[PDB]
Amino acid sequence: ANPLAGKPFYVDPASAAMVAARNANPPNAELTSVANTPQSYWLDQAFPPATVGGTVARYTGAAQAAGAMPVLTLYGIPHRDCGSYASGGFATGTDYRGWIDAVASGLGSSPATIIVEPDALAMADCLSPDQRQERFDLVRYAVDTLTRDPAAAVYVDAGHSRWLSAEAMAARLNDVGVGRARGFSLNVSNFYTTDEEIGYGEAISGLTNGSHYVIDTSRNGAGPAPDAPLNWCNPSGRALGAPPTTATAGAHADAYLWIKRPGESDGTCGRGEPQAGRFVSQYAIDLAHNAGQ
Ligand SMILES: OC[C@H]1O[C@@H](O[C@H]2[C@H](O)[C@@H](O)[C@H](O)O[C@@H]2CO)[C@H](O)[C@@H](O)[C@@H]1O
Repeated sequence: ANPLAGKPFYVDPASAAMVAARNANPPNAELTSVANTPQSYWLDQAFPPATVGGTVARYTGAAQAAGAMPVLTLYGIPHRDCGSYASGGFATGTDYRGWIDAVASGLGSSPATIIVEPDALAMADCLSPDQRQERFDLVRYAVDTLTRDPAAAVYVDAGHSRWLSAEAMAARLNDVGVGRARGFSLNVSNFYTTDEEIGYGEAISGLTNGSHYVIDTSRNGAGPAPDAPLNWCNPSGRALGAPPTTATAGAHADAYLWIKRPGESDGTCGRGEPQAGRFVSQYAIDLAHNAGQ
C-alpha cells in the first residue's frame, strides 16, 4: 500500500517561510500560504555524522508528536552539484557512509519519507568513470542502510523528464537497488508539469519492476520557463503547483510533494542572486502571486 497515505505531511514550524510569515508587518497572505504548506527538510554536510542522528531523531519525533509524516531530503553526496551553484557535499565516500549510518541511527523505526540525493544519479556523468562508480555505490549504500527502518519510505532521486531518458535513469535506479526502496523522486527543484512527470514516472516504473514515485510540485503550477540555459536557476514567471497530496493522477505516483522549499534561491545564477538555499521572501511571494494567491 502507499506508505504516504493516512497522515498529513509535517509542516516545519521553524522554516524560513514561517519566520518570514510571522515577521511580516502587516501579515502577508502569500508568505502565510507558503509557510503553512508542508515541504521537506534538507540535510547536508552542515550536519556532521557525529550529530545528524540527533537532528534526525528530533525532527522525526516532532513530526510523530504532530501526527504527521516528516519528509527529509539528503543532499550530502561527494562532488555535489559537480561544483556548480549548489557545490558542497561530504569530502569523501567514507565520510558519506558514516553520515548515512548516523541518519539511519536517528531514524530508528520511526516514520519518515526520505528523498535521496537530488540530481546525484542524473548528474553522474560529470564525474570520471571511477568517481561515477563510487557515486552509484554511495547511493546504493544509502538505500541499503536507510531501508533498515521499515517505516522509512525511501525515494531515490531520478532527475526529471528532460534530463536522462527513462531507460538510462531506470538502469541507474536498478543499479542502486531501487527495488529495496519504495521508488524514486522526480522534478526536484524544477518546474515541469505534473502531467509530463507522470508520463515519465510511469515509464521508469515499468522499467524498475513497478516502483513508485513522488513528484516535486513546489514550483510547477505554470510549467517551465522557455527552454534555455539556466532556465532552472531562479526563473521568473513560475507558480506554486499543487499542494502536497496523495490524491495523484498517476498509477504509481504515491504523492505530489514540495521537496524544494518555495522562496529559496537556486543560486547566484550568474546574476549575483542569493546563494543557493537562502530564503528570499520576494521569491515566495512571486511564486504565490503567479498561482493567483
Ligand atoms: O533540475 C534541477 C537541477 O538542474 C540541474 O541542471 C540540469 C537541468 O535540470 C537539465 O534540464 C539539463 O539538461 O541538465 C542540467 C545539468 O547538466 C542543475 O545543474 C542543478 O543545480 C539543479 O538542482
